[PDB]
Amino acid sequence: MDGVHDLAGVQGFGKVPHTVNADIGPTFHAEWEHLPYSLMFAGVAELGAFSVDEVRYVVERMEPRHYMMTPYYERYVIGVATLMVEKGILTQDELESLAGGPFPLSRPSESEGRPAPVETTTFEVGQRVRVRDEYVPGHIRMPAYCRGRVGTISHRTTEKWPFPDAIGHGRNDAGEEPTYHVKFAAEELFGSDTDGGSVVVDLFEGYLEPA
Amino acid sequence: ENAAPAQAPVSDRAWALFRALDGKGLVPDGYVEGWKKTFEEDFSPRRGAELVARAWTDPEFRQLLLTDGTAAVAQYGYLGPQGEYIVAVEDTPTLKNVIVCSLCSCTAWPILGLPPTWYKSFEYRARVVREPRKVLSEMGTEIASDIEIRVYDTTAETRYMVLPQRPAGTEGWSQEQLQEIVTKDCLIGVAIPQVPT
Ligand SMILES: [Fe+3]
Repeated sequence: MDGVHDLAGVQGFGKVPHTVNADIGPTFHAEWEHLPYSLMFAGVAELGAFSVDEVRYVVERMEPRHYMMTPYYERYVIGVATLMVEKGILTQDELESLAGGPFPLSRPSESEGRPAPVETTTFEVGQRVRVRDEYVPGHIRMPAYCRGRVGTISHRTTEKWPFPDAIGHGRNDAGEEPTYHVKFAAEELFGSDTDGGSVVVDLFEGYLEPA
Repeated sequence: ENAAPAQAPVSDRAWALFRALDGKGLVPDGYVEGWKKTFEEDFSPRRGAELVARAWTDPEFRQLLLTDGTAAVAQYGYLGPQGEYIVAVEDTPTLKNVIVCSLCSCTAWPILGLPPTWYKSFEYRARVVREPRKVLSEMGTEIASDIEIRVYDTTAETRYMVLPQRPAGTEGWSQEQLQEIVTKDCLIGVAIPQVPT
């Protein structure tokens, strides 16, 4: 999904609000901030109502201006609440009645997702690969800066996981595939407009093809 | 327009979500309280510091950590949510590694702790992939141009920790003493461990 959450490479932001080893305060800076992760865990592992990938996608689905003005932990309060309504567990009426006011949610999904690709290749360390030049409107774990770009495999995972473009929509056909650490030169991703050296992206097999 | 939607206070919304689920019996007794304590107390960068100090002083452990991080971390019992498949990436005199999750906030929770607000900021997520030398400089860490910066974007299930270089001035220090200088920011990769001056 080419949403505003795909921030890598965007220009115009100011300083990172930190200097190294500064005091960052307590883990939680308000008494409610442990609730989105804990209730997410409840939803995934106790209720089996959704996957972690569905939580990433429902936050991606926040209306773009709403995403941009909402603090991190609050995005996940909104996301988990949205999934609980979509999955028929909660209603928006009871959330708003208990909250005593408006509780707008993420926007509905405009894509049914896609299955794990049937044709993929098993790459080896050192091979050159290109990120498939594909556009996916639903969830995908490919940041656009690497779409269509070429890099080199530095690692193939020894474990395998469901394809996010499927499981992030609750689909039954996510299969399992390994992922690959793909090393890109900075200039391959940003031309002359970068000060870095290399970037490594951890890409599912189904996002890649031989170069 | 382009104004924010009207919304009840976020505390009211978060507890409303809790009460709506809890009152349907969908949240086990002590469940969020238990994870809050785990998040606050057990998931900690003091763990990744322990791992770095061990790697620094034990070549065999260093080798395991760099070839099978998962197995190395599991020897300590520190695998967990957001930290089930671990890769440790090694700094060298010509390579500085830095970690980000440009798409959200993915972090090796059990050994780095939950990510800090700044790592989840749109500033860090947008900028460190493209201009990490400037970002680190602004943050207080100068990386000489004779050193490649490599940014790892945490886009799938691998969860990373940086193994920073051991600074001079620490020869013969104990595990304990070494651990003290490996901070959360060193494990993320935006800081270099410092020896008192
Ligand atoms: Fe993330």
